[PDB]
Amino acid sequence: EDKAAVERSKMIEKQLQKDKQVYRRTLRLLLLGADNSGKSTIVKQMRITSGIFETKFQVDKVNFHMFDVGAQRDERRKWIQCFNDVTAIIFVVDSNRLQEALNDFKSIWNNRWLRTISVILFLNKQDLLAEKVLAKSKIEDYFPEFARYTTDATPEPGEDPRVTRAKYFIRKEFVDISTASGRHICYPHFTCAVDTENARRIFNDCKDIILQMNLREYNLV
Amino acid sequence: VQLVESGGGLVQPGGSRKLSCSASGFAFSSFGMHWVRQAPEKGLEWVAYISSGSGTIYYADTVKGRFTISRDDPKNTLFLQMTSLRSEDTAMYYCVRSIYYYGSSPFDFWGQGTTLTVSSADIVMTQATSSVPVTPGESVSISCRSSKSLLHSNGNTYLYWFLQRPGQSPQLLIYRMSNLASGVPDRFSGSGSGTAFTLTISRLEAEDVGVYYCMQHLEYPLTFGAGTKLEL
Amino acid sequence: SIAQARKLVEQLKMEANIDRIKVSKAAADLMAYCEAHAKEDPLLTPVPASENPFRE
Amino acid sequence: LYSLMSLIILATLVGNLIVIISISHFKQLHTPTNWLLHSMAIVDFLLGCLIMPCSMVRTVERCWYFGEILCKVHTSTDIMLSSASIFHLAFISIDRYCAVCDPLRYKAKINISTILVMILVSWSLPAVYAFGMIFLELNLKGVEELYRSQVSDGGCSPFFSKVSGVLAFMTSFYIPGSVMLFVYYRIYFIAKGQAKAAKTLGIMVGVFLVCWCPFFLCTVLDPFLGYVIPPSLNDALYWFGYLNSALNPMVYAFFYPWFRR
Amino acid sequence: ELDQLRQEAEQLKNQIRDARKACADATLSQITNNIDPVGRIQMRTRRTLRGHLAKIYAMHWGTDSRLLVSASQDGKLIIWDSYTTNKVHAIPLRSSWVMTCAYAPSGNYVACGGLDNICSIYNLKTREGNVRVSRELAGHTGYLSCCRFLDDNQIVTSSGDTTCALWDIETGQQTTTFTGHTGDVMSLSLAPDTRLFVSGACDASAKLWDVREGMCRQTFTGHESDINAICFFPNGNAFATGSDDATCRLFDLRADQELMTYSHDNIICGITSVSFSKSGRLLLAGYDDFNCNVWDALKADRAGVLAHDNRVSCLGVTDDGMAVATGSWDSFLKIWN
Ligand SMILES: NCCc1ccc(Br)cc1
Repeated sequence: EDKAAVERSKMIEKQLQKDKQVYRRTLRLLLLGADNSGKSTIVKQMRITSGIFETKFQVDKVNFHMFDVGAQRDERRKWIQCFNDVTAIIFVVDSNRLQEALNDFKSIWNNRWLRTISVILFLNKQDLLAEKVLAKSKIEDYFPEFARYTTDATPEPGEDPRVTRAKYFIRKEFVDISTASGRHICYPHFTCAVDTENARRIFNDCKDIILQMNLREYNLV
Repeated sequence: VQLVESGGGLVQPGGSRKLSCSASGFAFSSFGMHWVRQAPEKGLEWVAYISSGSGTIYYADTVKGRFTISRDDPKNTLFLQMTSLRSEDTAMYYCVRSIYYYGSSPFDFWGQGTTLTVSSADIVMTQATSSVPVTPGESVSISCRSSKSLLHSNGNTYLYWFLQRPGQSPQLLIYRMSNLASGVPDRFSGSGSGTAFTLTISRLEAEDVGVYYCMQHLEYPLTFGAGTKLEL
Repeated sequence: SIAQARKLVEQLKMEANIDRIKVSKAAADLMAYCEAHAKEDPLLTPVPASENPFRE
Repeated sequence: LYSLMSLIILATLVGNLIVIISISHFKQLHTPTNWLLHSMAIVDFLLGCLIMPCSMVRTVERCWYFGEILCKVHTSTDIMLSSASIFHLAFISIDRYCAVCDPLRYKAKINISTILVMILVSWSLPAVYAFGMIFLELNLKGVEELYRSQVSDGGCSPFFSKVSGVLAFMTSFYIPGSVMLFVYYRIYFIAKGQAKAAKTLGIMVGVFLVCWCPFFLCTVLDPFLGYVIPPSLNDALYWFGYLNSALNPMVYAFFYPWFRR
Repeated sequence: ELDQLRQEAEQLKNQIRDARKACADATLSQITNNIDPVGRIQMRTRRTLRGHLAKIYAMHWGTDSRLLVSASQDGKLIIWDSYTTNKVHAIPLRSSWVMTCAYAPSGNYVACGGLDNICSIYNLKTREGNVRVSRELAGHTGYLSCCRFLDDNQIVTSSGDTTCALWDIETGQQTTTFTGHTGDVMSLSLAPDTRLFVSGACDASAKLWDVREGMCRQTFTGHESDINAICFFPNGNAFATGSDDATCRLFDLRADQELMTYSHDNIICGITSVSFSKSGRLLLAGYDDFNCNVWDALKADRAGVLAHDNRVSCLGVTDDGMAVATGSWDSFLKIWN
């Protein structure tokens, strides 16, 4: 009588089916903030020597899953292979603490395991740039082509042209890196530490990503 | 790990009763459960069986339309419902744990028992004797005889030894004719050839006195032995 | 860095003094172990389909 | 001459076999939509292997010398399988709409449970509808005289009255067509907005409409016209409808990368 | 003054290499010319173990030669029965990114550690009917990359902060720390006598350590890229590696040199796992191009291919040499015989 052993195996499989359903209905996200970039503010999403810092948040009955990264030294060459299947990557950058940010961005772009993953780029603390422009922002010192730069676009009212020039200067400095490759796309946003629309932006971006995936699947494009 | 049974009493013939075995201290949702009967002056006898997922139930041929068995996982309680009590159902009832996977030890933990008073092709297991006088400090042997080959195609030999101490519930000593239990002292051994089986105890102390039972587990009808008491 | 270097130099000295043998003798015991246990290799010489528990 | 049609029969037999086992045994393709494709292939394969030889013998020489008993069975089976094919096409379209239009909750709303329900419904309802419409003679009730003359003239064809024909036409062509046409419009608009879409949709719509409009149109019109059309056009339209079964595996399971595989 | 010391150090490194090089009388290949080849080996899949939700990372056979354990990105440990394909246990983990598993020599414990810097110990045989975690070993900084059991008491762990360790389970405290690697350490293997263990790291070097004295003994170099897998010869005097540059090499232990390399010009992808046969006659390595290749350990000849739909991530050969188990990224385990 091994029939009881077979019954035990069947019950285990029955539970595994439910686990598969729950796993298949969810979405995963990776966060790759910089050292001084205030991702601690962007992870304040309760209002909807360890390692991975798992958090969960849902908006409009869709379940998300954000994995921060902990004390994994400095090199990311080897443990970046485990994240070959996530839906999106979420940068956080600070707006010379920009050149290393650009280098990190282009390194995370054009990998061999992140070839087909889109980036939801965030521009955190958009008051530092405004205050530097109003007062200290010698961009031309380390960005010589700032002087010979100009836009048509859709700026935001109640601002001088200088702040907007700086904002889309940085945005272009990221978008050109993104475009110098069409299996994936970058999504630049100008946000602040204490915001309200962050979850909404992530929702809309993921919706667009998987919509493009489905259109590719049935060759509608 | 402890199981406590409730119910029992004196019942007129033709009535119905509901016995209960309450489990507390382990995972009641992962173990098969049995019920085993003991006549007052006879050896044990099988009664029922219900598996972990309630997907399989068997009954002894003696009573099949009168007894029913069920389980309630959330509250950890096991039930037996019986109807039309004859004069034969006047014995002790024990609830017995059992878990089946590769390498496990079924029938390992036994309940405490409850009392109740009423006002063919299956394998036959027999034991050579019914008593033996001995002296502490030397080896003894007990022989068991089978009416069919218990050895299976896979290679297992399904034979068990229980050794109910005189006054309390039975225990487990050897499962599958060669393997030893967990908490038993290492002076018991078992051997066999396919039809004849022998149990040997190397030393002997004051705790070895009792009655030894010979159970088979090849097919659903479970035939228990008779028992050989050791008198000191 | 000198303290680090001191540890490093100490290592190299300890690893330098190790007894070594000829390659020919070190390449013969490998073949000897291969030959003296070639019969006990079910994966090398396929076993007849009676004592193979992975039949079917 | 007669041999030209054979190629069709091979097609209905080959097309379906290749879909059935390209998904029968592959651990990479046990996806919920591939089961709808599998069931569609089975339906088309059965329709071919069973119905086509009888249509052979019937249309080559214009008689049905197999007895009145088997005529009802043959017509009932034919209605079964045609309705099953059209129903599976409609369900595939609904599934494709559930994908593109709302993508976030696709895998929640279409799981291994609902698709089994759609498969069983689409297999079952045509069965009941067919015989329930044939063995009990509700199709020709009240007009039995005309079919008697026609069979005495021995062909076996579905005869429909004024109400029978309309019910078959609206309970089989129109509802599936209506749910397929509405759903490959919104998908085209959404694809055009958020991203060839027409080159893929118009093909499906045109193939389905070319295959299935003339037959059902003539069938619903004939009781009004007074049974005047010759049986030659009826046989031509039966062949046109059979062509649909061969063309299905092409449009849904061979214009894709997995179709390359 | 640093250069003075540096110069002396490089001076030593000069002596070591020349002394080692002035020992090769003849190659390993020449010495095997006389022998007949193994020929062609045909292996047929016998079972197919199914149930894992997602990609598989590790497995380890049991000493019983019948049971095995496997781990996945889902966060599941499943213990199988390789004869009748049943499932014995299914253990859910706290962290979903797990990279290793090991099965205790006596069959009482299983352990796994991953990307969360903690090694966990599970008790299989208990008075309850469940599997409970009995110890959580913490103290590493980087991710764990391998772990191996010595007794029911002592375990060896490798992590991503360039250190190995030897633990004491009941106290839960690190006993010895092995330092000296530059890059993060990827794998380790034990020895038959349980006195020495080897290690391979991403600084393209492999080192041999002593458990009792807690100090390095030797160092082998020659690999162009990082080391992914290391295995130990059954005799105890050799070991073989597998790297990202499509090469597998064999190193002698007491000769301190580099023997025959196993490579071909049709492979560009790297190796993920290596393992031996009972006699040491065949070296079988799991590759990255969806395929697993088997080699003749003594002449470097491709003899057999074990053709999975995705990258092969783990291997194993039973203690008594019945069969071989392979895992992959498409989530199915297959037993070849
Ligand atoms: N070859 C198709 C024949 C047919 C006739 C009527 C209906 Br309603 C469905 C099918």
